[PDB]
Amino acid sequence: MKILFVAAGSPATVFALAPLATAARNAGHDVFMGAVEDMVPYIASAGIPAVATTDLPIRHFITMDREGNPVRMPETPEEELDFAGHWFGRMAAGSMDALREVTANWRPDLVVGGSMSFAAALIAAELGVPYVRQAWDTGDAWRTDPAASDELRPELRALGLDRLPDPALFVDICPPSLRPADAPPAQMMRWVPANGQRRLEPWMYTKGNRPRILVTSGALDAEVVIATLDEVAEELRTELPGVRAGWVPLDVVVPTCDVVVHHAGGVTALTAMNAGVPQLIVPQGGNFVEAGLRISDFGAAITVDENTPEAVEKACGELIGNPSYAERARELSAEIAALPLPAEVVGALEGLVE
Amino acid sequence: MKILFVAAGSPATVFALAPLATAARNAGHDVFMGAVEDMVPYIASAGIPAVATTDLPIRHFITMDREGNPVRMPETPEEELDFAGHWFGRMAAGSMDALREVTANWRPDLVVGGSMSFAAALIAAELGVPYVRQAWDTGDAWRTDPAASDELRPELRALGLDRLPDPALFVDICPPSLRPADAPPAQMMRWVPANGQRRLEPWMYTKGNRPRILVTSGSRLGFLRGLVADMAALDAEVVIATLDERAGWVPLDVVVPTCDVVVHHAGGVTALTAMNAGVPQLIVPQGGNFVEAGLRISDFGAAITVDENTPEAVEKACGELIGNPSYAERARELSAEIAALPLPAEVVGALEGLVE
Ligand SMILES: Cc1cn([C@H]2C[C@H](O)[C@@H](COP(=O)(O)OP(=O)(O)O)O2)c(=O)[nH]c1=O
Ligand SMILES: Cc1cn([C@H]2C[C@H](O)[C@@H](COP(=O)(O)OP(=O)(O)O)O2)c(=O)[nH]c1=O
Ligand SMILES: [Mg+2]
Repeated sequence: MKILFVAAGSPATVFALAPLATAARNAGHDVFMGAVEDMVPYIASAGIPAVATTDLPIRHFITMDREGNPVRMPETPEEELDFAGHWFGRMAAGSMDALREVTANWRPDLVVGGSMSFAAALIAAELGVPYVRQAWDTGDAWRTDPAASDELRPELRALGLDRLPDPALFVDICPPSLRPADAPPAQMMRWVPANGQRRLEPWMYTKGNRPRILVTSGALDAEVVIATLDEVAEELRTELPGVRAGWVPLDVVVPTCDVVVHHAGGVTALTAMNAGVPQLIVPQGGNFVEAGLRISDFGAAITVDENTPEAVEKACGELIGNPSYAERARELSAEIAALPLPAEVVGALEGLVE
Repeated sequence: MKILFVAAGSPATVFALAPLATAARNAGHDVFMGAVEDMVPYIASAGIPAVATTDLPIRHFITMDREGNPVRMPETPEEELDFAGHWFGRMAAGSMDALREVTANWRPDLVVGGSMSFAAALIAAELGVPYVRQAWDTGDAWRTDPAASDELRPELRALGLDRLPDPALFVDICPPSLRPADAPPAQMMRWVPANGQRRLEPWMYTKGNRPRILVTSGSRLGFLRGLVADMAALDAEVVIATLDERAGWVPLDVVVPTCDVVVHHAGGVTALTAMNAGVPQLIVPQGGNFVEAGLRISDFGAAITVDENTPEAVEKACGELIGNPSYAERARELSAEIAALPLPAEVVGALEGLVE
C-alpha cells in the first residue's frame, strides 16, 4: 500500500519516524515522508523518498502568529505547551497546500504523523483514510492538543470537526515505567536509533581508558566529546582545540559513554536509555522537560536546576560514581527491548485498511 | 547482536544490502556497513553507520594488478567473469587491513557480504564467526568464484583454505522463474528497492497521458545521448535517470511505477527495480557481469535484450515493449514471485539462528 509519513521541523522528528517508515518499505509498501524544506535532506539521507511540506523556514511559524504579529516566547513549562500547540498548528496549516498537491497524484491509503504533525490528521481527514499518530519521543504526544485544536479551528470546522480527531491508532514508544497513568491506549513499539550517519572513525566506537562524557545540544577523571552540527563544530574547534566536536552518530557513540549530557532532547534521551547509559538533563527551554523529569524520577537520570559548569559537574560525578543510575538505565533499556518490533507494528497499519 | 555488512565498489552493492541491514537495525541489532571510501556517503545516506574498507576507488582494483601494472578490460562475455573475479579479488585483499582494525574494536557476531564481497568471507573466517552471502542481483552469486579463488590464493592459504569457504547461509533474491537449475539451497528473500533519494517533484510520481520510457546508464562514474535520440520518433515521454554530476538523479523506486519501459545498460539492481514494479525493460548491454542474467529476463519474456549497437534497434524494441502486452504480463508475473518471497524482516530471524 501507499503510506505517507509526516515529520516536522527538526531532524529528531525524521529520525523518530524512520524505523517504522523503513519497516513499512521493507515489507513492500511504498513510503513517502514529508517535512519542511530544510528537513528534506534528512529524510533523503534516511533512505526515504522525501517531499517538502512547505518552503518556509520554521522560524516563520515559531516567531509569528497567523496574522504576522510577534509571538511572546514561553517562560514556563505550561506556557511552552500552549506555545508549541500554536506554532506546530501554524506549521500544519502551512503544510496543507503542498500535501494536497502530492496526494492528488500519489494517493496514500494511510497517513502516519509524529506527536505534533497535525497536518497528518488534517490530510487524512480530507482524504478519508486512517490517521495513525506515532509518539516521536517519551513525552505525552497529546500534551499540546488543546492549543493545536484552537489554532486549527478554521481548518477543523471546514472538515466538520470540533477539535483534533482521535487517531485511528496511537503508536507509543514510551517504556511502561515512564508512561503516565492517563496515557491513552496504544499499540506499543520498540524504538530503535535511526539518526544521521557519517564515516566512522575508531574513537567513535572504541571505549577509552577513562570514562567518557558525551555533551550534545541536539575536574572529573573523564573525556568530553561534543556532539553538535558540523557547521557549528568548525567555529567551536577554534575556541576548544583539543576536544572532539562534530556530528557523531549517537547510536554509535553512546554505548561507549558513561554519561550523556543534553538539553532535554527527546530522541537523545531515548538513545541513552536504549543503550543503558545514565543521562544529565540541563533544561534549555522546550516541552520535553517533563519527560526528562520522569526519567530522573525513575532514577535513570539527573535533571539539574541551573545551567552552570558547576551544577553539571556535580551531577556528572553522581551519574558515574553511584551505580544505581546505570542500573535504572539498563532497566529502561530492557523495557524498550521487550516492546513490539517496528516490523510487527507494520501489521497494525495494514490491519487499518484491510 | 553486532552485524557487519560488506558492500563493494558501486552504489548498487550498497542499495542491494540496505534492506536486510535496516531490517536488522529495526530488530535491535547494531549494524555497521563497509565499502570503499567513495561508497561511504551512499552507506551513510541509506541511514547505516559507514566504515571505509579502503581509501582506493574501485577503478584502482579494476585497472591495475596487485603490483600496480595495468590490466586491460575484457573483450568477451567469457573474459568478463574472469576479469571480475580478479578485480573483486583484489578489492577484497585490499580491504583486509581496514576490516581487521575495525573488528579489533567493534567485534561482529556475524558477517553479511554481497555476491562478490569476498572480504566478508575472509574476515568472518579470521574472526571465527558465521559468514552469510546475500545475492545482490538476480545473477548467479557464485559466477566469479573460480577466478576470485585464484586471485585470493595467498589469503585463503593463510586461513588454511584451498578455495573460498562456503557461506553458513546463502540468502537469495532471485525469483523462482529466473533461478538456474544448478542453484544451491538458499534462504529466499523478497528484494525491496533502497536506492539513493532526493526531494521529489510531481513529475517523478505522476504519469502523463502518453507512455513513459525511462533511460538510464546506472550509478558508476555519451551512449545515453544516443538512446534519447532514438526515442525521438515514438510518441512517448522520455525521462533520463543519471548522476547529478529532465536529467539527473531520480529515485528509481519512485519513478519506475510510472513507466511503461525501463531502458538500461545491464545493471542488476535496475533490472530488479523494473521487474519488482512489473515494468517491461530494454537491456542494452555495456559489458559488465550481469549480461547473461539479463538474458534470462529476456528468455522469460519480461524484457528484450538488444543484440548489438544498431541504429533504430532500441527504437523498434521500445515499440514492441509498449504495444505487445505479453512483456508487461511476464514482468507482472516476476513482480508477484518477488512479493511472495520471505520479508527482510523474516530473514533477520535466520541470521539470528546462526549465532543464537
Ligand atoms: C548533534 C547530534 C544529533 N544527533 C541525533 C541524535 C538524535 O536522534 C537527534 C537529536 O534529537 P533531540 O535529542 O530530540 O534534540 P533536538 O530535537 O533538540 O535536536 O539528532 C546525532 O546522531 N549526532 C549528533 O552529533
Ligand atoms: C542513475 C540512477 C541510479 N539509481 C540507482 C538505481 C539502482 O539501485 C542503482 C543502479 O544499479 P545497477 O542498475 O545495478 O547499475 P550500476 O551497478 O551500473 O550502477 O542506482 C537511481 O535510483 N536513480 C538514478 O537516477
Ligand atoms: Mg485561536
